[PDB]
Amino acid sequence: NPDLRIAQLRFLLSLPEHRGDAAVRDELMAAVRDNNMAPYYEALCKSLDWQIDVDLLNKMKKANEDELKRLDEELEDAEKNLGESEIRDAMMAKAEYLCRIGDKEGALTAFRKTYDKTVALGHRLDIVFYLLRIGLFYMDNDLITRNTEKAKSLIEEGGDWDRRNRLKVYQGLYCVAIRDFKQAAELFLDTVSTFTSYELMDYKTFVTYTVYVSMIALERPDLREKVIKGAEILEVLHSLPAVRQYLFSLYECRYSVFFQSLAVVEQEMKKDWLFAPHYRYYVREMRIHAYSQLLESYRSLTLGYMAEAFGVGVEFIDQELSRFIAAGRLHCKIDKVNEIVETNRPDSKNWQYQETIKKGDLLLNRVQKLSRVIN
Amino acid sequence: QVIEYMIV
Amino acid sequence: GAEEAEEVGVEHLLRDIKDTTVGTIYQLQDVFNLLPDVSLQEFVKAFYLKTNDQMVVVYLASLIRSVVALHNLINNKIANRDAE
Amino acid sequence: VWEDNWDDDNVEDDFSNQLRAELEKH
Amino acid sequence: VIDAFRLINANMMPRQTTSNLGHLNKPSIQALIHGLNRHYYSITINYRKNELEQKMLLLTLQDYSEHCKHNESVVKEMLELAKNYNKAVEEEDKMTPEQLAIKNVGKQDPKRHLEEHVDVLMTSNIVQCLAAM
Amino acid sequence: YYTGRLEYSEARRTMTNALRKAPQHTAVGFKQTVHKLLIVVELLLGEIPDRLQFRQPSLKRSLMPYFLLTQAVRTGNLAKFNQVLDQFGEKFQADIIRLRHNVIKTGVRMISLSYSRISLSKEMIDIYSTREPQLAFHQRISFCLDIHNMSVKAM
Amino acid sequence: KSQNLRRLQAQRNELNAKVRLLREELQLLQEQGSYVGEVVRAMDKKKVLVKVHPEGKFVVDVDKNIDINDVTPNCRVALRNDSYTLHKILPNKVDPLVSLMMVEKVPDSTYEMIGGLDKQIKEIKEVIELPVKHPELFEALGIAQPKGVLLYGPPGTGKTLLARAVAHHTDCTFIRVSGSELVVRELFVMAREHAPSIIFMDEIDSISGGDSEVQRTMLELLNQLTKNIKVIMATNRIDILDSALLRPGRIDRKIEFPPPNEEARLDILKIHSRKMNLTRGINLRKIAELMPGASGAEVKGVCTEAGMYALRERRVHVTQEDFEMAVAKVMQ
Amino acid sequence: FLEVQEEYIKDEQKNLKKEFLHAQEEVKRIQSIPLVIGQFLEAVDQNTAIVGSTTGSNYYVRILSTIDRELLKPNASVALHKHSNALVDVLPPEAMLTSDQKPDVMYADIGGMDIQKQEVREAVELPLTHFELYKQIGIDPPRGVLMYGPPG
Ligand SMILES: Nc1ncnc2c1ncn2[C@@H]1O[C@H](COP(=O)(O)OP(=O)(O)O)[C@@H](O)[C@H]1O
Repeated sequence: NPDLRIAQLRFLLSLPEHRGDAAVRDELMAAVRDNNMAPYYEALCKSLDWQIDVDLLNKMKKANEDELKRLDEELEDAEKNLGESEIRDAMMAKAEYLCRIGDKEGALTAFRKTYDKTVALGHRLDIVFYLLRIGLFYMDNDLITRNTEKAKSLIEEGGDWDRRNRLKVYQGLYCVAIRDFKQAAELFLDTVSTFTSYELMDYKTFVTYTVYVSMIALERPDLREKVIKGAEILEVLHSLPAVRQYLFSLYECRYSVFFQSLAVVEQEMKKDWLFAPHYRYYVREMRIHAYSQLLESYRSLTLGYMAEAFGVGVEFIDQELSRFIAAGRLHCKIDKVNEIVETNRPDSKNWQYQETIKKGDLLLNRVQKLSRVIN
Repeated sequence: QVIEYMIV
Repeated sequence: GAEEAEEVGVEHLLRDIKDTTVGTIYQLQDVFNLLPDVSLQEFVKAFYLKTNDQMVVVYLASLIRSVVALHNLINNKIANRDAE
Repeated sequence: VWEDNWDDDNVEDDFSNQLRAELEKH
Repeated sequence: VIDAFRLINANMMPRQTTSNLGHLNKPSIQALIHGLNRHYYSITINYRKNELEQKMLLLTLQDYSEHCKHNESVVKEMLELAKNYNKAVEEEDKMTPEQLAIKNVGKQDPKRHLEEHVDVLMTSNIVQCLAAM
Repeated sequence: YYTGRLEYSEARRTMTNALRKAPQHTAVGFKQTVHKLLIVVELLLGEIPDRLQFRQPSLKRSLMPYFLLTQAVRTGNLAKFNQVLDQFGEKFQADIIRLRHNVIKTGVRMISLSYSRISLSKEMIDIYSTREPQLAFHQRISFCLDIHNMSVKAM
Repeated sequence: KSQNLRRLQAQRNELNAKVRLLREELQLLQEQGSYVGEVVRAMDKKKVLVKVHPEGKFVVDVDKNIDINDVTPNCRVALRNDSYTLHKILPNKVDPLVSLMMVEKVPDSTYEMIGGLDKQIKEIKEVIELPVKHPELFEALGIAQPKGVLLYGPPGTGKTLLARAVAHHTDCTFIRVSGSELVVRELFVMAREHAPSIIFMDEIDSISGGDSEVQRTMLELLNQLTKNIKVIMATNRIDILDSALLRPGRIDRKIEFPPPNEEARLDILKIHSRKMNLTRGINLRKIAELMPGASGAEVKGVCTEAGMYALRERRVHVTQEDFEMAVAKVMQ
Repeated sequence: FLEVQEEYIKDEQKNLKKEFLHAQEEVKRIQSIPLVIGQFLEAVDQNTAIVGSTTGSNYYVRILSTIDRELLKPNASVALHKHSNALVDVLPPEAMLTSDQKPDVMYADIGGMDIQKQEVREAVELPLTHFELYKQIGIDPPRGVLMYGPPG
């Protein structure tokens, strides 16, 4: 099932000297030494990594022509007494095998080839999962979205809601990579997760991904109780105490350990390949949601009690909160006249206005990009 | 804005 | 009035120039009791606001009809483009 | 991505600012 | 429908007319009617009127609930009717022929609905509001 | 665009009129400096983050200095805008108070400690409104649709 | 100015054409309405032999722009507005079998979701698409023709669904003559027209000469017989039927359906459990634990009843125990 | 001289709009008492169809332009013109009674019947009220309900 943790390894190796060689190097070449697969694993090492030596590469290409050569005579064998289920499965030799080649033609032009001569929807969304899931490995967003609108074609009897949840996990795992943190948590949250022994779910990851994707967009009063007093996730983060003490350090206001808990997440931001403005934006919105949670209950916030939030003192809160009100996303202001921060709340009536100036402009601009002669 | 307030 | 059920003998009789074009001391003492309003604190703010909100509505709209009008543009351009 | 981030100027993040924060206090 | 007639009970035995008057070579040409037109022979109906008669024949509501609850209404159908317009432009972009199966007589009607909705408010949420000014 | 090559009131409408005709035109000269120069002038008026950095990967046309000065104003201090200016020095387009203007949009609070610190009629503060304040922006899109009619006069 | 003026000519002429066919439209609708009807097709100079809807016959003409050559029988379209002469063609209007397929809508589309039968599908695909899509090795192997398959098994478990599924992987057709309610020998013509076809039967003894009569009645025409039609008979027991069918080989294939064992019932209960939501983990074996004599249906029934037993508490996830009270309910 | 007939075209566009929106009005005489009604079935093209009159047969028609092609469902009761049979206007569903509050025995004095009462309560009125919980688990509402009772 291309491609597994080798996606994360392919990230971690090409990640800079934050992480290079030395024992992410062997587990990568445990697959490269395994699966005998030339057409990506030379394009893998091309990226500032490794060159010829050809030492693995010869019997790698040789077993590639062994399996690739022997699969062809089932495509030419499946006419004696072998129907379209067997030309089908011969194209599954070419399809699973030429999908773990990791080529975007060897898999991609085989799947539309097996989209012809095709039995019903034990296939039509079996492959469009299996095409979507390697599209995650190659992050080609057009392939993902076209597999969504090809994958909303489940009206079989398709009200197969242990296969909607496979697609719902795929939507959550993709929409966390395209900033849509609203769609990610609930989809994840209301899923439970199970996909052929959770092999793409790769759990020891999933419920964690939920409980540190939630507090971006899942609203702090509403379903955060459904996070906390929801008896489906609390017992499986019981074995995961780090994200647990990341979770109950917001609603319990013990923030001298919460910034500690968020500094952990900024060290396990390194792992996931949906990476860079996701963790910088993520720490930004954990940070801003943490400060806005504190000062909203008070009409006046003193310097000593805001210093009590960790123990950072003054200038951390001063420069940082001045950057936040420079962004204007809280309502506070660094009233150093007394060193007591004031907070009323102008509501979200203005939120819209400010939102829609930019929004409106962008929308018209798109049309302004089109509605000239170029049509 | 009564002067300011093409659609037809 | 309205001339119900017999406007057939009116709409035949509404030729040249057509309906539109079709195809196109005590009382006066109590008059000025309800006139004066320039007091913009409250009322002024309210009036400002409503206008803004309704203006927005129009902006929202004057947009989706521009989009569907543009859809008619690409329909006509691909039509006469295929008539080449 | 494709929702405009800052990612500009700022020195190493809440891990290191956490580190010199608690170290500078203590 | 007005028409007078003659006594052509008998006398099958002048009026240049500019060629037989026109519109009685176009009646509802039906046999029992035209067989009646052998006796009938309608001619014209003139009309008079005067300017006087002609000429003779020729606000608010603001946030009661009114302005809100007809822009709280119609923008919701712009939401999900524009979702069905999304489904229309996505769907008919490819595999479309024969005038969209005759304009979807069935499941009428996507897109035009949006145009109608747009038309309804822009004659209302401006104009009398304009007179508010 | 050549008319775009002082005033800042209409450099962005001539930026919309400018950034039209280049499917694949040149690699030096005509295609290159129109985009990056005009968005630099779009920061000479003072327009900051959210059209800048994700709009960069379309061109990527040698892409060092002008973007560096855009975040050098997006932060807004003279200390490292110095080394943007003097250490580069060849960036050209020679033709300071604007990155001062950014940080003092905040204030400490408002007055700033009895009219004195450094960082380095609608009683509301300017949020939104239902009168003259938001009306200007409103009649923006209306104008746009009216100007977009031109579409109906083309078939 | 003249070019723009001719653009205005295009606008004015377009609106003037709109008012053309609106004005002669309001005088136009005073004319007649064409009839409509199926026919038995023509023989001669013009010709039709129609049968119109209310009273079913006439012989009419055909207009110059109709090209009487393609208008084939049982393809209803007419226009003999008043004098009785054709104009054009209309929607074919679903021929005969389209009727007894959509009507007896009994046959439910099925494909490959058969709950753990692989020897059975190997043997039926051995004798239902090899004699259709590869006849070449049968006319060189010396085999005459395989035709006619008897599906004997318990009520449930393989019927109306295996013969459905391998009828439509092959895209053959699936004619069912189960029942004779509303209308033998005429069905053969339809099957012949379809070219390739599959005829299916009925199995009633309990859940004198019922349908073995028609069975042979079409094996008599089928034996000497425009060749790729394959009758299928499902019965509950092989011993209950006629001794005339006991005539090897009259039934070239006697496929056997057993009641499902442990793992095949975790396969069928795996699929019917793949119809709905469950939870983070089921481990479906304990339900299959008491599978003992089960039935195909006996699995769809308990999975729907487990869904309803999750529905009774207004709950949106089918837990473990709703299965246990489903299969612990249905032991009746 | 080509400025002369330039003033012609603007006046003709305006006046053809005058009698054009006046000209969608003369078609509304064909819909007039009394017109036979007979249900609409399959649409075949532009302004013609094969409407099914109530006087026996279905037969082919042409439908006018003023009616929109919107409400013409394949069982839409639609009116025809007497002596012509041209389609004129779609209709509200005129047909049976809604049975406003007429039958009266309680579900509490039904006596004994519990499992059948919760099966019919389960599969009839519950999927009409809680129509979406079936669309939150997966099992469809059963379409019909067949009740065989002997002897009743
Ligand atoms: N192996 C199986 N796979 C899938 N469905 C089965 C299986 N066995 C029985 N069924 C169920 O039986 C039903 C089809 O009825 P069928 O088996 O044709 O009746 P009979 O048992 O009388 O032949 C389907 O609803 C199906 O779920």
